[PDB]
Amino acid sequence: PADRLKALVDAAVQPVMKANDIPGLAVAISLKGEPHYFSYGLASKEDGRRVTPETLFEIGSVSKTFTATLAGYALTQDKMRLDDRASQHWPALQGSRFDGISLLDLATYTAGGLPLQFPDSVQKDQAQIRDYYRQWQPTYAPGSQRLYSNPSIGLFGYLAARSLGQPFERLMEQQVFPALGLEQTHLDVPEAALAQYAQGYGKDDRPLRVGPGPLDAEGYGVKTSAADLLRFVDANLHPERLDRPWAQALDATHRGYYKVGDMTQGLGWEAYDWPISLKRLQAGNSTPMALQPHRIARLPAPQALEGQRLLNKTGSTNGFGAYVAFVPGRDLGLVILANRNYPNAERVKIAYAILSGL
Ligand SMILES: *[B@@]1([O])OC2=C(C([O])=O)[C]=[C][C]=C2[C][C]1[N]C(=O)[C]1[C][C][C][C][C]1
Repeated sequence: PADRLKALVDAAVQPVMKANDIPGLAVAISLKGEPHYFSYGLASKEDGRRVTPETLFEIGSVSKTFTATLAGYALTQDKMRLDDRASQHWPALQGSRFDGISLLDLATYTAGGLPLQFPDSVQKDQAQIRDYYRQWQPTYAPGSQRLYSNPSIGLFGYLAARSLGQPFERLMEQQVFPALGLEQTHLDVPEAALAQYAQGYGKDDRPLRVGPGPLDAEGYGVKTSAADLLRFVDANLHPERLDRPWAQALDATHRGYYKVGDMTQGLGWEAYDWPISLKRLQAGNSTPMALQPHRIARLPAPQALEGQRLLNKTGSTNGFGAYVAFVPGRDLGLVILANRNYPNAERVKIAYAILSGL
């Protein structure tokens, strides 16, 4: 059995790796509560380090699901509410347009046209981050247009930490990751763990690791391994396995709020009906969904993302490419971590091939 699944994953991953020149890749699969890991290639082409289920990858915007779990905790402890105006949790923003923007709009990228990235002139400094939001003028009315945005959900995470009374980075290290049982998950990789930190590769195989930037922790900062990230996936498949406060914090992120095409937007997670064709799942994770605006169709009420559904999230840095997906009704979870930023369509292709069947 374990040899037949290894042959499936190997048939799913190996062609895509060679086709995209991916130096190293790690797959972690959860089925019926049983873990399975599959390692391919090299974490470092220079020093010949091989990929293992403990290899640390940059998961990029998959971090947004962790940020959402943090926000989920604040909501369950009644320190904030999704319809709260943004400037309520940051007095410096009072008098700016964020007096009429809800946290939900920020969490779900519908504030009114916040861009993908902070301007290059905005540095990792609170005052510059403050000034940026203070002078920002909307392109659209709130809650009408989705524009994938790090400033948007980054502010969402930053305000969640404020409502809790501590910085975002500290709350993650000392509460979230320990509460989720994650010891191989970091925002700032300890010096003792750097040996497990895979090298990233891009155009011309120039080495690429992520550097500092405004609200980087909230938007795309997590580094973890396939095994540790699968622990997180399992925690999403079985929130009851955690203490009550953190079970409710994960269930909070399993709530859909509006649709765009086949994709239902939750907190961090993006959901699809299952089964669904590969082309449609690829279309939902394609570049236009990240760089271009889209009108939304709001659901009459929060829709639980449970049952025959596929929750997922992509993640890309300059040198890494991750994809996470799980299916509640099937009790199946999947993690694909790679040290090259290769097309999301290819990430979904690997995941879809594996999911095909059982
Ligand atoms: B994030 O990784 O999500 C993302 C994706 C995706 O979902 O796969 C695709 C294109 C852009 C983004 C934005 C996020 N990534 C970053 O902001 C990244 C930019 C380069 C430097 C490190 C952070």
